[PDB]
Amino acid sequence: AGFQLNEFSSSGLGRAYSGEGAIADDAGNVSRAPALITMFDRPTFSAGAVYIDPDVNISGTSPSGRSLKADNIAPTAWVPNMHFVAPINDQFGWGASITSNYGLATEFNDTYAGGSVGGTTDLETMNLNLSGAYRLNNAWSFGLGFNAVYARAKIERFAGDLGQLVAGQIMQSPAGQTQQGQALAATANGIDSNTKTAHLNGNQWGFGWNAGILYELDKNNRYALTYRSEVKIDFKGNYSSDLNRAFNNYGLPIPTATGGATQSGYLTLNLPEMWEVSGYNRVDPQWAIHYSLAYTSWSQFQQLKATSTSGDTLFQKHEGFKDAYRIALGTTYYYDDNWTFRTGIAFDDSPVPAQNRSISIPDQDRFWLSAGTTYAFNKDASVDVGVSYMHGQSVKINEGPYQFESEGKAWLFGTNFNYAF
Ligand SMILES: CCCCCCCCCCCC[N+](C)(C)[O-]
Repeated sequence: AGFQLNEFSSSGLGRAYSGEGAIADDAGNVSRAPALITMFDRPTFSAGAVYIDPDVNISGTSPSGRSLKADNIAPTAWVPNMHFVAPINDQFGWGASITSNYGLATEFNDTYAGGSVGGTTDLETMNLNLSGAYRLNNAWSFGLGFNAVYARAKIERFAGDLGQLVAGQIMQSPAGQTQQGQALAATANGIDSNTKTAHLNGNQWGFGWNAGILYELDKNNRYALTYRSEVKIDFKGNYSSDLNRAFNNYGLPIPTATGGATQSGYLTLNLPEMWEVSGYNRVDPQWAIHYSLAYTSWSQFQQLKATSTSGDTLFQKHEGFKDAYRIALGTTYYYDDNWTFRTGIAFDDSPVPAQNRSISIPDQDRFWLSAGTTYAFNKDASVDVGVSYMHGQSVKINEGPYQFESEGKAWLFGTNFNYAF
């Protein structure tokens, strides 16, 4: 799922996020579907956090006989969540919440070899939704939400061995047979591994809305169709490139050189839209079943091109992602007043068209398996605890002169606190 994450609740995690938009057993879900609010008698609160601990790795060798082995580049994270749904009147009621739909954090060492294309890339995301719902007849329920999306990103690449490859390349030719090519090559074979090759950094707020639909057969069965729009973040950050201002103009496909001087960069982060369709079926007094099919247009994520005050290009990477689907199915078992339990499986096809593959966004079809429990205290309180094992598919990624190979697994763990009036 590119750099998109759906950890909005701990009860959600427990069921590998299925039926979401059709399950309102906690305020956690109104975030997915605005229409879910029309399902709450009383004011409900809930806030928790998801503990993400990935295990991605890179392996490989550089033409410079160097090691491209990038061990565990994915850092543990904490994605917390806060929700609040509350009735206004029998046909109307609003809600609010703080969630994070997107995120990314891959980091190698400044002395990595494939460091040209792998060094440090982070993305902090925080969606603030304020949705309102309107019931209609005994089955339909429309919902709408507004979103302010704060982001903090900081890209940073360094020169790995390219200077050495760059050098050899020159000398390996006629150029090398000249005090200049010999000089032009000496300059190149000098570049230490940790020479900041590019630094983009800036934070901004983005805006988007999201509508919802709810149609039910009765208090036990329903289906949903939701829509979360695209979000075009226009940053205004800082650009720094320690490469002398001489490497400039030869058109070497190298990120503009400032000379270590911080210039004023511009970037546009495109957060893909999401459509989703899920259903919920309680077939017994204890059993229930939910499933969903999501489609995210990663088509909208084409590149990341930086640009100066006067409009000239500094940094630029082609993503050319494409759309993709997520699929999920799970069950909820209502034991007694107290105990509740969940399980689930899911599968999402990566949007990265194998070829545009990149070691900074080591993505690979992911597989979810989750289990969780809930324990209500008295019809007004209840704590959530969820866990999920995620695994991917080893891919081959040819970038720059280099060729890598990344495999990755991740284990999840959330716990939310519920309260009502
Ligand atoms: C001046 C803005 C500087 C921030 C640059 C934006 C970085 C967004 C990171 C998310 C995309 C991840 N990727 C493809 C670059 O690895």
